[PDB]
Amino acid sequence: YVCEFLMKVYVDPITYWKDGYNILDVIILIILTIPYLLRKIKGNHSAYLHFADGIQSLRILKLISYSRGIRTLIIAVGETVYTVASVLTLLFLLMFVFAILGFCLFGVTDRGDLENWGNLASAFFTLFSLATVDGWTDLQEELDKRKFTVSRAFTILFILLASFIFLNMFVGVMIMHTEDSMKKFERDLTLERNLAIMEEKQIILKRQQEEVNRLMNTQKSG
Amino acid sequence: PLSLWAGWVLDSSVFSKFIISLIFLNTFVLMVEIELMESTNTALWPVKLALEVADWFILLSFIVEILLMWLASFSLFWKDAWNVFDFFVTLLSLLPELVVLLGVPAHSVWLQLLRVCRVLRSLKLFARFRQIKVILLALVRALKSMTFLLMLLLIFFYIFAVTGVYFFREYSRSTIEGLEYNMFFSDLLNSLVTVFILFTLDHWYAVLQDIWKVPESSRVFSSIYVILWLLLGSIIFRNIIVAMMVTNFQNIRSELSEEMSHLEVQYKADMFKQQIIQRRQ
Amino acid sequence: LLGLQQMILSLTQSLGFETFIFIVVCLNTVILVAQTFTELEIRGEWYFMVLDSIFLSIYVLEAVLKLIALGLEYFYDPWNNLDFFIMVMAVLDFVLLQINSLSYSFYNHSLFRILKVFKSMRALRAIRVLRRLSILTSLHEVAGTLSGSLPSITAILTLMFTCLFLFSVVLRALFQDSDPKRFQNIFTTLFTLFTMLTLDDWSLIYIDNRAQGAWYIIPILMIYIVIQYFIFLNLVIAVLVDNFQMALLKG
Amino acid sequence: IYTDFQMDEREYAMEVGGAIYFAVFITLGAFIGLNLFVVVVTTNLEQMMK
Repeated sequence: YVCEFLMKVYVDPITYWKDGYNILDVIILIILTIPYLLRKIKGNHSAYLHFADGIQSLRILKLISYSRGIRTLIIAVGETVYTVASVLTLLFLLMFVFAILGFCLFGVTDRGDLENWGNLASAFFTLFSLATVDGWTDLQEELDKRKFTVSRAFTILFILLASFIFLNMFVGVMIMHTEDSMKKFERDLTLERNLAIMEEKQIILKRQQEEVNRLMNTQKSG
Repeated sequence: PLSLWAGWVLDSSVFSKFIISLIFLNTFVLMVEIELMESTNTALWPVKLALEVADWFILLSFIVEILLMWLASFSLFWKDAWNVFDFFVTLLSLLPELVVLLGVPAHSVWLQLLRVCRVLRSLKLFARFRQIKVILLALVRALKSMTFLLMLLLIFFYIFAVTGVYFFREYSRSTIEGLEYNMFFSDLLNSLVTVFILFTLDHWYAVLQDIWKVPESSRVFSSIYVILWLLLGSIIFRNIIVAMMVTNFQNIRSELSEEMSHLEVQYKADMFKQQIIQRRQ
Repeated sequence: LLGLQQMILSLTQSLGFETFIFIVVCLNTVILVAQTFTELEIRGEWYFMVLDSIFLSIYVLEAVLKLIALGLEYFYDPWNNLDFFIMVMAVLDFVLLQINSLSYSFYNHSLFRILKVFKSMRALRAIRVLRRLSILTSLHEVAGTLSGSLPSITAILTLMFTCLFLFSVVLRALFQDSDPKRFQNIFTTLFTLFTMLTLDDWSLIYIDNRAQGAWYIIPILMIYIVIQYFIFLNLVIAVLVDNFQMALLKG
Repeated sequence: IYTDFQMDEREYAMEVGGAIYFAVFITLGAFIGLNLFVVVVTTNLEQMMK
């Protein structure tokens, strides 16, 4: 790996600063080399071990950095990064809105419901659970006993907004982004095949014209 | 005779009706016998043994069926299409008679696997409809198109599972007496099982609350890692597979559209050439 | 009562059917949605089955008027066939209540629940015969485009049924003498297969099977779960997406 | 809920009937709802793509 970074320490980093896969692999090399340099021979102040299998998995990711077919699939799906970032930001804003709403509805009163709509991190995790399908039943049994009858209505409104909107907008966005990405690629491939076909036909026509002209010239000179 | 007899018995509708009737009679009878093998109904005991020996008779019918299959190309049929899979399944279904005649099945019998295999062949050799056939062709051509997505799925599974083995290493390897999900993160195969569970996204809230019994180390790396893994893997792979199958349907219909388009322009050209022929006469 | 009576029946059927059927079935659904309402039946239980029986009498009047009506063509409407079965079972339960005496169990028996869901089906037919006016065209078009791809979804659900039956058979075969108290019979086996198909505590199945001595059943179950889940849901999703998509490509 | 209505008459009772009616209704309605959601999403998104 040190030898590979020595190959990638060339002037080619003028192309390893704007590209796709290339910045990914050199940054992977950096975040590989630094930690085990401070882990295998550590001698330092640090807490504990949580990045041995992680570092080896980054090395496995560097293994999978090959296979140009996966590179073409990555190219075909890499224009959805902005879209998934935008939907992730929308999810984060909605999560923040209902985070402050849940804290002010069940955590501010301080008559129970602690570490569910109480502390901010646990509140965020419970909202992420409730925006999915998991854990809604037990949370519902937990919240209805805190003298809040409208809490059930608020939670079912939150589910029917967040879960459906997030899941179905995501699947539709990716379905048609992938469809429109592959449509132009297939059309370009068929255009290239058609261009090759007409070039071959033109070559055949030129060869036939040359043969006819040669036969006519030999008939005239004969 | 021989191959001519196979052609005649496949041509005759009475033989086909008899064999399909026997097939669905066997499938209906098969589940009944496992319900009761006791003295609850003494009068129904010999007739239930008669139903089981009718199943043995259907195995004899499979024997004479492969006898009819010998009337076919014989040695050439040993390497063929899914018909050779049907032949192998019928051999595996005639095996239990041999393993109860000489094997004394007080052991790992595995008759259940061969039974469900012959039911699988029976549920597929049921004169499948064309509506089933077109969707089966679409499914097999789609999984033919599924060339690199499953590889990326298994490699993301591999890297994230082998990463998450030693991330909640303080969970299974914890001396807390009261815990019930400790075996989830214990072994590497158990890690594969639990990250597949996270991929299916069932009781992730209950799982995380059961990992909340770990001493809370300010949740700075581990909880965000598992949450990001489950959400990213689930949504990305679900979206990518529904997108690929939608694109498969799109290109199937596009090929259909171009094909009746070509058929229509061919028909129009044929009509024009028919008018030309009529004028030339 | 020949063809002349049939033509008179057609004209007066138009007029009287419209007026009387609409008003009495509106009142029938009013009293029936007042009936279910499992708080107001205690504010009642003496004015509820009285009006229920009165409007069941009106419904067997509808059946009688349809019986003397055009006849064979009346049986050519599947909704009318459903109404005929509804009225057959309604006169059956009415004479069962009328004769009394009897020798079987009563006083809110299971047969009483059978008659109650029969009354629910009658309420559904009342609801379906009040929507002759203004179903609204937008949801008409939405449901018509929804019902376009019927053979595809029927084939997919048939494949689901075959796969679920095969998985239930192989699991019950592999669950013999393996604490089968949850799935001791065919109904419980198919219901547990439904639970695995619907993401309901199959991780709980894994954790309470780890407490047992069998471990390879967890790989068998999970590979079956993932293949059937992915294949079936993706097939249905894509099929309905394209089903509305060619309608999207039109006007 | 499945354990809530469990053990009606411990073999079939209405433990079969109500459960199977409600379960097939649930699975049909859930599939129909999830489909109709994603298809309305892609239908209105095709308006964006135009």
